[PDB]
Amino acid sequence: MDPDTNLLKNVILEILSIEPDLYKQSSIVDDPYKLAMSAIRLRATIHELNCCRDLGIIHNTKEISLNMVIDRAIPIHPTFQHIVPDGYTIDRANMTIIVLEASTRSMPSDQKRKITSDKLKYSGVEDHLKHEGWLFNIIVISETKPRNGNVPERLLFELLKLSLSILSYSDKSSQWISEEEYDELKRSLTTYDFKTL
Amino acid sequence: PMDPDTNLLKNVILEILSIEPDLYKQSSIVDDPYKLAMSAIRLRATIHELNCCRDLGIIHNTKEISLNMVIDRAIPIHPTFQHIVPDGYTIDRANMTIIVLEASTRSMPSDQKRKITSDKLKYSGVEDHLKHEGWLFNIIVISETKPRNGNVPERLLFELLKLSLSILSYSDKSSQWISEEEYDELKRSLTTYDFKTLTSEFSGTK
Amino acid sequence: MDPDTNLLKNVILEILSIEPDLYKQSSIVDDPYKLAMSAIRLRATIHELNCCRDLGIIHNTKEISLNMVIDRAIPIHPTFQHIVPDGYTIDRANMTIIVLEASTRSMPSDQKRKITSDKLKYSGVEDHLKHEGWLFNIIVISETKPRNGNVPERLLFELLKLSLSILSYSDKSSQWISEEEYDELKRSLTTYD
Amino acid sequence: PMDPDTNLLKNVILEILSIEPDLYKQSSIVDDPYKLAMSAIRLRATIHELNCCRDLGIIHNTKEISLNMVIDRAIPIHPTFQHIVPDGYTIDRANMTIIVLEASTRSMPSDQKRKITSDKLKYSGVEDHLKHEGWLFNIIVISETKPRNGNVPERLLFELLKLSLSILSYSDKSSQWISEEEYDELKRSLTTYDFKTLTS
Repeated sequence: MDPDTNLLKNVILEILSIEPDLYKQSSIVDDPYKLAMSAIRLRATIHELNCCRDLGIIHNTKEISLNMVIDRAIPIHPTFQHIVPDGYTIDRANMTIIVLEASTRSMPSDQKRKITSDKLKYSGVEDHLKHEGWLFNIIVISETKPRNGNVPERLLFELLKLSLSILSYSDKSSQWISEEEYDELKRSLTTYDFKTL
Repeated sequence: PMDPDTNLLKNVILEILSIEPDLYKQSSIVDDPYKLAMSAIRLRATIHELNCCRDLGIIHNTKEISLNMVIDRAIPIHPTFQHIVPDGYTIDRANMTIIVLEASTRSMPSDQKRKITSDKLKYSGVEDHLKHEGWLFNIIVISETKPRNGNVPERLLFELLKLSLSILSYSDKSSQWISEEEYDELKRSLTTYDFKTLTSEFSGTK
Repeated sequence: MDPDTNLLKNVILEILSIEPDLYKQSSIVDDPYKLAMSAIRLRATIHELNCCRDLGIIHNTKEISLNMVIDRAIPIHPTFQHIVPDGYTIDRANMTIIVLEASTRSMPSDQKRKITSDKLKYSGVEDHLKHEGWLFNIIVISETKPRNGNVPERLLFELLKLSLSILSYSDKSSQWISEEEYDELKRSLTTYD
Repeated sequence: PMDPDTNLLKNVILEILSIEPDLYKQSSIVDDPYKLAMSAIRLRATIHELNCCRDLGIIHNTKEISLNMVIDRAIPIHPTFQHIVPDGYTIDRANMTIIVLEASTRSMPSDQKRKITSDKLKYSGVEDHLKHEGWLFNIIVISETKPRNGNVPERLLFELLKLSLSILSYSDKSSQWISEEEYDELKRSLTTYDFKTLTS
């Protein structure tokens, strides 16, 4: 297992030199399992960050809630359901609030189910902001691969490959990762579109 | 200048994770003061979640499976629900019952009420669907003034809060790491501890 | 010194996440020498715990003596030599007592000498218990490496490697560890495969 | 609930280690009441050993070398002995004499006699073997009602005992940390504590 964590550590460190904002969530620990899980979260966080850049919105790394987003646009409003969006912006000029939900899923049928589950969180919110005089655009993205942006795809591939390598090697991985998440990542690796890499 | 507080907070976190090692997989110990402060704040919340789960006899959801995945483990065929990640859950197939837990700390009772309302509102419609299938779906929502400490000494929960706030209060550059609301909530939480705890020297383990 | 001790602290936490009962003897202090000595004791304790698991007996972390063990089985008995076994069990239904002495030594010749010294502690005890119709089974284990059980060997190696690195760093170590134990640990590390 | 006891016991141990810094290597200060209570109880026994060794002019065996190792240092060749770790030792090479010390505390004289017997019995055969190799072997065995406190005020030793027992008496979670037999021995020492030496 020794070569895999050492390379994964260097992969993570190289990604941070390209996108230093990811330092807030990264880890370079020696524990191979903890390092693998942080690489998996980093993969998802890279996708979010690049979706936020492409949309010109704030990456919600401080994890403020939908209620707190709306607070910065309309101080008085009913208490909505608890939601933490991946990204948001408040356009005071245009009286518009944008929220983003971004994910990766290897198969199109899972992307559609993920998109649905994410959209369902927001029931009723647009109606309330409709009445209270604001535009509320919910953007929901679920794509086959994480958007790499400035990060070479080679590095995102190695996040996936090395983490699964670490996690497949042993029994005790099941304390760290659900069968669902492991299966989704393994499918993304086995069906990886290598044409781009 | 932040080094003494940062070195002490590392020792607090190390001691807590020695006492309750189930938390190790959800935590982290780094030398960066702001990153360490945020890990301490997350650990405070995770300790609360853990002990609420223990007190209720349910699973602490550290793998962060969603509501849809919980229901998959009870009823293979079901419509897609909203995306929710509960703090804890259990599936009692004997009693055809699912329990989900939402746990939080909020220092002021009016904030506790709004938090409880926001958390329970995530689950709109779910109970009806499960009762339609003959199942019980019990949503337990707890919001308390202080974190439940369980086996962790309360002084260490306190030090997570005081040392992280001391680090974050040195320069408002920490605003990039923590929101105004969370920072203010933690400041309010600090004022609910007694004067002796707030002012006494703490030296950690030796 | 801080790279080694920072790593050693996280090695200790990882081990505790797998075997939480080792918290009774663990340390995560900042003093590198105290931390290294604690990691050396943890190494031996892991071996004890896993030997106890393999034998199905109680790891004696409360350090009850042989006289105390026999008091629990046979209330009236002559005073025996003071011994604290690494593990024990009392099977009252079958009138059987088991005690364990577990250790590591790098050289097979030193394993045999260690086994002999641990066995010799118990002279006369089995004869007294057998005279009352009890069995008294003394299990003595001295192996090249700690039994790691559920703990990855990686972590047991790091306990040894990082502790010795800290301790070889200065003759400050002389206040913390005897030449005999340091030499034996250095043997275990230099011959570690 | 255990917080006042824990806070005070932490400071008691800190004060003791200020007085006898050598104890720092052997002791621990933590914030967990149970682990701190066991540290305090172990420290109480270690203070007794330290002062017995000092009072007799012998080495406190803090690195826990075995009897075989002690004899290895004095005599090149010898049979493997039983494993023993004395509380203290001294090798007087010029007078070809080895001294070992076993020190303990027990509340009752009858238990002191039994403990003395159990410690002496560890050493069966050793004196005779060493006589054959030209060496004198003296075994000193001490079991007293209170720990010898030396530089440490007895009030601090009393607090080690009282506060650790207060913590451990609270609940059954203590059964993970201490045997019933050791708890009873310590509680006996507290209930029959002779306060006349605390007055003086």
